[PDB]
Amino acid sequence: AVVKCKPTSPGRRHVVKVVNPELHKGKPFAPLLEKNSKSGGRNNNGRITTRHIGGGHKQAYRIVDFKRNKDGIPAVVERLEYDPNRSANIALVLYKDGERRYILAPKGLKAGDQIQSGVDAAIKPGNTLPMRNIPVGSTVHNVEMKPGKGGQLARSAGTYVQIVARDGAYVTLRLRSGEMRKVEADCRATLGEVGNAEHMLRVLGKAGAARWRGVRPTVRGTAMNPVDHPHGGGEGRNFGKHPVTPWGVQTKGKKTRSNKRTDKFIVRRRS
Amino acid sequence: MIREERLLKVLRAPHVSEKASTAMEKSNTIVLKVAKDATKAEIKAAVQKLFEVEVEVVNTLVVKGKVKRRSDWKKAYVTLKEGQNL
Amino acid sequence: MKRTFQPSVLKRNRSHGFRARMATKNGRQVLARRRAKGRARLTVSK
RNA sequence: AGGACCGAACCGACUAAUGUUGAAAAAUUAGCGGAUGACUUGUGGCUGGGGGUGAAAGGCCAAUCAAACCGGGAGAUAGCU
RNA sequence: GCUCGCCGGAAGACCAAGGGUUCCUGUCCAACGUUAAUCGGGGCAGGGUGAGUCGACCCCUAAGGCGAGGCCGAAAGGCGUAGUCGAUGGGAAACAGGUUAAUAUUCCUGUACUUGGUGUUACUGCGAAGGGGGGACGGAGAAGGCUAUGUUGGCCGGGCGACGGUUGUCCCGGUUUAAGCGUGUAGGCUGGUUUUCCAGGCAAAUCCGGAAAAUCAAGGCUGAGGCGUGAUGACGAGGCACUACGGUGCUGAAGCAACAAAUGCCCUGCUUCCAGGAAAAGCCUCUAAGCAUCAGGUAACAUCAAAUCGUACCCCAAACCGACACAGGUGGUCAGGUAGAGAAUACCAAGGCGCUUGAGAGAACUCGGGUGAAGGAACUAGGCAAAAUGGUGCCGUAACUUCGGGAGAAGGCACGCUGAUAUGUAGGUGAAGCGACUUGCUCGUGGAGCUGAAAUCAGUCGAAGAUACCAGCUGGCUGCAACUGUUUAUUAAAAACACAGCACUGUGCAAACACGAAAGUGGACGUAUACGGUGUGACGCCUGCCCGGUGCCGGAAGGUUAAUU
Repeated sequence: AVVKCKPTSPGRRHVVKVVNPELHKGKPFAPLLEKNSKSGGRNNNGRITTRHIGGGHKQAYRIVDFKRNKDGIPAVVERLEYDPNRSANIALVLYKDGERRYILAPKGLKAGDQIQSGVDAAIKPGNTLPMRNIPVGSTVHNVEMKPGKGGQLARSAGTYVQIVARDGAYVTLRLRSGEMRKVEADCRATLGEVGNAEHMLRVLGKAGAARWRGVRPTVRGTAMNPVDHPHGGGEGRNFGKHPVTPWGVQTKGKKTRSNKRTDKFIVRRRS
Repeated sequence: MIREERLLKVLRAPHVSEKASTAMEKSNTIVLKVAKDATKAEIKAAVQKLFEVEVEVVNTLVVKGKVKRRSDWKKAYVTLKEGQNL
Repeated sequence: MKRTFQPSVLKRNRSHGFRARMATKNGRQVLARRRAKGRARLTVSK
């Protein structure tokens, strides 16, 4: 449910929260947590390699099963949890043999539900199968790219993939970007869409709200001096040039994909 | 066992002062200059042997060298049990 | 006002101490230079 | 509840005077702003010079910055004084 | 020595950082000290820093550093695995009295506590680099139960007043007591115990996770404080001697209760929230290889060991950082009274000071104030500066609005003391007693005492009652930027920057993009509801036309076109 905050102060006037009553309110499952120290966007040279990163609330990483390997052991959903690390939110599942793991929570999934992975699991949300076994036209998420590697595709909040065709060892997938991609039919996938589809409806409302997601301010190119950015100075607001990145590559249209190793799998580039 | 030579090396001189005296006549403790690397144990054993007296405990402090050129030395507060030493 | 020198023995030794000089060949050349000149105090390490 | 409000500590620095061989190589005094936050501070660490870092001012990088400091090329060169 | 002033959430005390002997004592007065100096943080000489329990070292880890091999790179070197370091964090334990000229949780006195080793005795499954628990965690808010601490009574010791009064609803001081050990309560949390079994926790385990079944659910953990003991002890107002007039010794009365209490403790609790809140060791348990009448473990008891190093002094400052004994800067801890909402402020307490030139005069002029007749912005670039407003309760309050605001809008009025209501009320706290019981750190009832507003009415005073200090000036019309925020340290705080939002564009993951000859790394342990770049800048209403040019994107029929041959 998305809720507007009443405007008792600026900085609350425009906030729109996404409040979910079913998320576990306790601590997470400690055996599946690791420390995850922040970077500030620096690499091992100490230089900022990605700008506008830093600060933000401390977060502990939750180990999430993207592989979904325990085949044939049914698992019941214990609880759905907030995860600071994804836009999606996760579910603690207990396997009948006594093991617990985290998975991405599908759209309709809820506590008490039974999921299962394998080649013989039933076609219903939360079940993970090789895409040989999934009917064409299915809606899947958490799709693999190479068999046994782990899901990489359609893994954010409201995302999903449509299995458009099966031609031999490859299935054609309609990625959320609108791209047709071939992937080996032995790659696994999960039925359904990733839950928490309302995530995109939230409105941060204030600058501080962004600051505590670790996002630092963005200074526009045109507001700098010429030594700083190609959108240089000027007396007043002057632009007069084709827009570029801070490193002089034309933004606004110029195409940067240059990978011929995987071009064979791109049935149709997005639009 | 701490052998004979080290004991013969660890005791430099008896420290003589108002504090040292009053310590002797009140706490029945004697104050010594000792080798800067001497240990509670080494001082204890050396006093017991070379002075043939019985010791309760040793307290040590290193006196920092005064600007001039004074070297750092260790002062020892040796608490005898009941023997009168000197 | 706050001035530029805010001493810290730990930071001093980590930044200019003898073993910090010895860590890299450029520091060892600093040391070689200072011996060649005959510095009485070879580094900050006291 | 709140980048809520008023207001000490704390953190700033809008105005006026004084000081200008200063008590001070930017302070004092009287007011001033924020004061649960995009806060403030301690201790360590990390990023290095055409480089860093920058809520962007050519700001900042040891009272030094349209390119730090130190040593060398080097007694650069100077139709100029 | 006596007064007088000043600080008093500091200008007092205690540390860390840093410094380094400045510490304490005796001498000295050349230089130093903005003056003189007999004094000194000065000179010179002698002393002073005592630890199993405090800290460091040490065990363990974070950011990070380094890194056997390794992967790279003309060389130098870069990155990085096993590892190894690295606190600002987690791992065992002492408190009260007394002492020095200067050290004290260190010495001494009393009363303790911790961790190993070594024996001895009893009883026994012990044993990992492995497993599972634990450590071990956010922000806000709201209690309750407390304590430090204060205040008052009582008590005990003293007093009887330089001037009217003052054997008392008088005056003044004291009324302190710890770790430890015993006890287990206001809280807080979880049901428990067997039995069987297993697609988990590398393998495997009796531990943990799962699944059943039975029986009790009434069981356990945790936790301030209180209380007892420590303690017939210590301290203690004071006397009483002696005296170097510094001071020392000797003796020592009461030592309780009520109320009000923290920002401290219970509490790492609880409740809520979204932004979803270290790590590893100590620790505890399980086993594996092994060991097997052994070894180990466990308990008792004895013995021993706990090294080494720091300990002086300054520490919001004349000991640090500022060239200075410099009006500046400098993290943490403690914090009494009376007014007060307060750590504001006024005045004080403990404690510390009077700022290392003074003495006169009482010119202009300068600085920092006070007060002004009549006027009242006439000043000026401009109300700059000054003056003014100010508190609490209550009444009342406009346009406009995004319905929250505006709004302390604006504007009023009541504030003192005394007496009564009511010898102190409402309320809070609560003894005895009285019963109960699952009988004591109990519950109910009952109310002595203690504390204690706010009002109303009446009376009274001054010129004035938020009487000081303290503490909003207010309203109207517009520009710009939504806002809170950020910036030109040291002439610009803004209309600039940032911002939520919006759009465009790239980008299918070994992503784009960046930093790197590279290896790599960030992005991201993210996956198109995601990331990057760009323009704009909340919100409302909206964003027209033009593709000539110039970019970018798509096509390439044809012309042209490089090495090459």
